[PDB]
Amino acid sequence: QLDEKQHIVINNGAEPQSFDPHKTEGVPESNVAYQLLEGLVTSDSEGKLQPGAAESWENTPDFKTWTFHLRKDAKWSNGDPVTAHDFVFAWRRLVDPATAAPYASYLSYLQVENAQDIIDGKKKPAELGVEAKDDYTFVVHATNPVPYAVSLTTHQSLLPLPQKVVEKLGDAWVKKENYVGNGAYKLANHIINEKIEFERNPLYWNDKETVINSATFLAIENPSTDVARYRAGDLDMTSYGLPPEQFAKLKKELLGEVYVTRTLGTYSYELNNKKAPFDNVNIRKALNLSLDRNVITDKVLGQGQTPTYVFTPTYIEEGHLIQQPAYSKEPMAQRNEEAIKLLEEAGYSKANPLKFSILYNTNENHKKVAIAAASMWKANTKGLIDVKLENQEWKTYIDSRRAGRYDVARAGWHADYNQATTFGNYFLSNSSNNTAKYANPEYDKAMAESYAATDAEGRAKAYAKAEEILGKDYGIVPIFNYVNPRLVKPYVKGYSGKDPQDHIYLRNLYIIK
Amino acid sequence: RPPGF
Repeated sequence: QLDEKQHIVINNGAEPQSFDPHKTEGVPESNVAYQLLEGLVTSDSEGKLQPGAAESWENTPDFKTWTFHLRKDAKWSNGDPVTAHDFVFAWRRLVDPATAAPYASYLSYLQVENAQDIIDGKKKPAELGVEAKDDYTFVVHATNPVPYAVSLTTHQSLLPLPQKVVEKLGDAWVKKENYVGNGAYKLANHIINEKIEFERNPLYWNDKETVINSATFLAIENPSTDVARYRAGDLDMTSYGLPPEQFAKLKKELLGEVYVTRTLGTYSYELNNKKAPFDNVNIRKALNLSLDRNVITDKVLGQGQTPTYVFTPTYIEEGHLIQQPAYSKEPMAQRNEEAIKLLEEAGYSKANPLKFSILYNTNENHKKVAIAAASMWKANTKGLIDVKLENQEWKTYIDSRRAGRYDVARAGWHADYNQATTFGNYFLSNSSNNTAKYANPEYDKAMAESYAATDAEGRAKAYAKAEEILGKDYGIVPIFNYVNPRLVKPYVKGYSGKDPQDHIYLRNLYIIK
Repeated sequence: RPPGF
């Protein structure tokens, strides 16, 4: 009882910055890229790893050499061959400073030889420690043991690009008219702020197992709008936010359609550490003391989000030694008194309060959390803090964070791979992902001496120390560990509710009748 | 990756 049509409409939640995987860093972007392109390895509905462009792979016993065997007859959507040269080209372009990739640092996380030096402009991109041993053998050379390397390769930043096309056309290769990819789908249409339309890529190596023939991604920013369209039956899966007010109702009324995936994600307010006055540790500490997490998780959202005071989710692999900081165990009244003293010491008063804006991406749930935070900060400090809200469109919000044009910004980080360092690495001084501009050489040293570590206990202790240092510096304001609530029509199959990264590959779905 | 949510 497979449906005859096999069409699906999904809310992607925003207009993506770009379809170039080297120019982007967000979930709307990766969701698109993952339909059009495929890296060495990919995943099933529960996030378990399965062959992608590589049909086979192995590692040396020291976990430093990774050899990928590519498919000898695999073709790009235009019929050009997919070779290890495309991977060499793409990974070089990622770390090349002229690309200005937001995820430039990702191959540094993988410990690829010379990756950090290329990022720092000290070596040329061609000096990166990856190679096409022949057209269908791609080898990756790491300077330290990286036993979790395969899982890293599934990330959008490590997707290959069609070298011959990109070289001919430059950055104009991403135009719908020119876009060539090696994933299960290709672009049929793109209307800015409205819809992206996908069609089968018939040259996909695994096209014979693809079931969905076509799909539409919408760009609905507000969960209530999302939910109304679902109810009208004009889309089949919502994005991963739902209205907290409607939620208990939706669960019972639309029983079996409400999915809630426990995800490897942390929601935070990021403090601009190099802008006055958030360069003052004392002020960063005040904000942390005075913000009640349980108010947001329990009363503003109440969907299963759990309160947290560290960046790494402690339930991630090798995260188990990370401790919640001591102040989180103190009464709020004790916390609030400390915050007021600190703010008074920094020269704030009811007459002259600490004034700043929360920047967030347009989204009613974010607005709700911002209003609560603003509200808690004023009341909890008896008028020493006065907060405004600045909402921006997704692309504009990303540009602002990246450019440092913010005081405090809503921030979500979802694991790029199921191991602690996907969070740990974010806060390195030199990480291209560090929009906080947090910099502590003791943090960097804690993480650096972890890559050397040979067993999981040793790595786990270093990550606990890194967290303790970020904690004492009050680098950001962690709030909660994510849950991913979505509505999914009963006739949509292949969505598990068990993928810790909550990826959606069209090629994993099918419609039943 | 930075989430939309």
